[PDB]
Amino acid sequence: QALLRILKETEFKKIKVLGSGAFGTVYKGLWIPEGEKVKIPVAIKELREATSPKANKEILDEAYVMASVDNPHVCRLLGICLTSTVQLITQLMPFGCLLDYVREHKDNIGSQYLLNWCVQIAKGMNYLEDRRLVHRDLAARNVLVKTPQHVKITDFGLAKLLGAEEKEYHAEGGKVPIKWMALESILHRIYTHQSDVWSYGVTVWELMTFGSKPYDGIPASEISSILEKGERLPQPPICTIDVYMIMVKCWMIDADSRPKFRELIIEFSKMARDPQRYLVIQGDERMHLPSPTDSNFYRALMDEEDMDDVVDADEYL
Ligand SMILES: CS(=O)(=O)CCNC(=O)C1=Cc2c(ncnc2Nc2ccc(Oc3cccc(C(F)(F)F)c3)c(Cl)c2)NCC1
Repeated sequence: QALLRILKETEFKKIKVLGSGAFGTVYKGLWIPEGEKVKIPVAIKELREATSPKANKEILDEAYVMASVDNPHVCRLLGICLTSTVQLITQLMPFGCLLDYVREHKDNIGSQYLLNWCVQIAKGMNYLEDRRLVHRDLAARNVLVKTPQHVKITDFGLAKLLGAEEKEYHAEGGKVPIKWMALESILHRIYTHQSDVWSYGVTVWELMTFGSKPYDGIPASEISSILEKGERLPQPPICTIDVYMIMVKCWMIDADSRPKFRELIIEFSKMARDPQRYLVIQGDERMHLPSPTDSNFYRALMDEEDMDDVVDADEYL
């Protein structure tokens, strides 16, 4: 009945690889709670190791905060398994990430959906700020689709868990998502809720460009000098200046001057009330989102025979 379940290796199975990232590698899997008689679809993240790793109790302590979160727009940790590696277990979101979703469905996404996503992301980030948990890796890749009209943030607090605020991580070959990072994070490893704001601006940009790569082609080693010269991501073609100004504010050098998440919830909520005033999308009025389960991503994950007879984590808990 633990908030953070300590799962035995025998309790869960990695079924297929999803992909790798800076902080680790994710798998589709099944969780079979020990005494019970159900199979629950889970994502399983196995982390990158360190030469001088943290003690288990310290890892458990940070993971507890990740399991403690209770908000509609934030994913929560269901379990953890410590061995020679750290493995994190969470409810599988089979519609996939919002980044893949905008890239796939560009021609059917209207202004209402895009603005509603921005609100939802800002609400989840405001909830993390209430929990005093800096995300440190907000990006469109770390926003997951529950339904086309409901998205959730994941992967918060991992950069802290892995020691990316200290020099040792970086000296030992560790990498961080530079093209999403506030300038003060790049230069001095400062991470606050206001550095998350910057990464929020980048996320919104990714959304409004239907999943373009920020500073595409520009080497990561050149990013700090580019930012220092005042250069920023360009206005997305669909955005009025009112919307781009918000993104621009999120990337001010003075972190204290950037909008707050509580402010962004209000501003994007006002825009979502009159979406066609703020985003200019051809055919906006006549745009229909495909049935969520008819998406390629969902079928690709769930139709496998290994996924025999399963119960959604929401229905089980
Ligand atoms: C570009 S790619 O190909 O590399 C993308 C690779 N990933 C994918 O395709 C997908 C992954 C995917 C998913 N459902 C559910 N979680 C997922 N990932 C994921 C992400 C992070 C995780 O660790 C946490 C770390 C800290 C907090 C939390 C917590 F939970 F508290 F928020 C979780 C864990 Cl365990 C899983 N569904 C499919 C989409």
